[PDB]
Parts: sequence; C-alpha cells; structure tokens
Amino acid sequence: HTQILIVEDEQNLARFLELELTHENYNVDTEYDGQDGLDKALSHYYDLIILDLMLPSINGLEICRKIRQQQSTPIIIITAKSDTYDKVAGLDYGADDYIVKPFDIEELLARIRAILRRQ
Repeated sequence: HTQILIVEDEQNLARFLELELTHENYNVDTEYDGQDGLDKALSHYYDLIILDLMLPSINGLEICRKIRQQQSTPIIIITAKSDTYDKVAGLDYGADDYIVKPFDIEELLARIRAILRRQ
C-alpha cells in the first residue's frame, strides 16, 4: 500500500489532497508545519512526499534539499506562486516535479503515477 506524506499548512488544501489521494488507495500522512514535515520525512520512508513551497518554520524548497541529502524519496513541490527561477531551483534541489496552482487533481494523480512507475 503506497504511502504519501503531504506537508501543507493550508488545512483546506491539505484536507482536499488527503481525501483525493486516499480515494486512490494511497495511505496519506499529513504535517502542517515545515519542521514537523521534515522530521516526519526523515523518520519514516514514504513512497512520495508532496511539499508546499510556502511552509512555516522551514520552507518547502529547503525541506526538499534536506530530504534529498539523506534519501532518494520522490518529491513533488506545489505552490500558489512561482516563476521559472523558482521551478528550476526546486527541480535542481531534488524535486521530481513542480506544480503551480491552479492545477487539476487528475494531473497531480497522473504525475504521481508517472514518478512511481520508475520506482
């Protein structure tokens, strides 16, 4: 059973993502703080981690780099706002995909599938 960690401080969006991913037979853990999210990722192996760029305590870009120092775990960054520099930084720091809002859940789910195929 595939395990996903969501690190998202916007509780409405965190809840939407959890519900939609659970409906696809994913087991989902959620953290609402950037440091709790980093701590959780480093203490348990997930199949894929979704990070919001804009997180409290430590932002998603910096969480991504710290995870990737220690693990090969797939990472997707999602964000409300971002230009090409932000995207390039996120992918260069270890993200496997980088998605700007608004996005349709069907695209997120397909990109998860595409990443997990190769694991």
